[PDB]
Amino acid sequence: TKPGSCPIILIRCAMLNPPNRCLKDTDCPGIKKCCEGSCGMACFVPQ
Amino acid sequence: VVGGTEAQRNSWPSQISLQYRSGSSWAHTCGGTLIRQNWVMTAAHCVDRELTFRVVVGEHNLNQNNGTEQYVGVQKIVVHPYWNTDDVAAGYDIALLRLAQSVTLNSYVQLGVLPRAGTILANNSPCYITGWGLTRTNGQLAQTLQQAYLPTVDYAICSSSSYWGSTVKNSMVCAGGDGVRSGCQGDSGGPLHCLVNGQYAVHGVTSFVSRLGCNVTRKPTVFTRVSAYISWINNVIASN
Repeated sequence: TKPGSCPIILIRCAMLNPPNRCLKDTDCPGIKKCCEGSCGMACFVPQ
Repeated sequence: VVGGTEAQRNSWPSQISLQYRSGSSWAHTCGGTLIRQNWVMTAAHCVDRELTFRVVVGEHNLNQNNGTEQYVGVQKIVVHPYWNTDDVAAGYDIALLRLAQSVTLNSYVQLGVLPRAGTILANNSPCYITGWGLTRTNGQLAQTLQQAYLPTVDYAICSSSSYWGSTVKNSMVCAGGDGVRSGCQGDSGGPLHCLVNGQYAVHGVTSFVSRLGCNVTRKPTVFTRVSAYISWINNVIASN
């Protein structure tokens, strides 16, 4: 789906079911990486 | 709260339950602190979504009517202008909610006391985290308000590499990290109560925990240092 890797994020907001800002890498522009962020899924620059 | 005890029914009168409308039902989502009869302080990540919110004051047991509770709709949501939805490590994890109505203060419903702007707690100050959060990593939400003794880890220590290194900012407070006691999912946005010179004040807003677990040795619970936002707080309230 994506050529590269997602960054590891070692902090988690202390909330259950945080809001997702994407589901697929395709929900992300350019080097579109839908990844697991600090509080839900967000669009990262890969690795 | 992992490794706590159920709090006495009147121990933390400023503790609120922030809930969202979930079908026809309401779902407990975060903690908060009653700071004015019509204002509540929480985490930005808790109200930075398009949900219908309510606040419950004088709450003890989430599943039973204690008779001490008041339910109030949320009238205004004010998120810190520097808050970035994505980056909780960047800080500015704080929001103020204007209640639809002013609460009645009693034995069970009382205002939370904030610190003087800039107050910095020494290493190992006595604090208590409260909340209805998971009682174990990947466990279930507590039914009754829990509390756990969680002392401060000063910045110099917290930001050291065996702790949170560069993740923790001077605008945050770390407490715990003993691997036994800690905040956990559903505790976010609630208070960190500290005793300083014989007086309690609300010094933290629960923010985040480790990705490896809630209670992780040398991975303290991180909170937004309230004392750093007093002027922001002061202007919002004055004008909203």
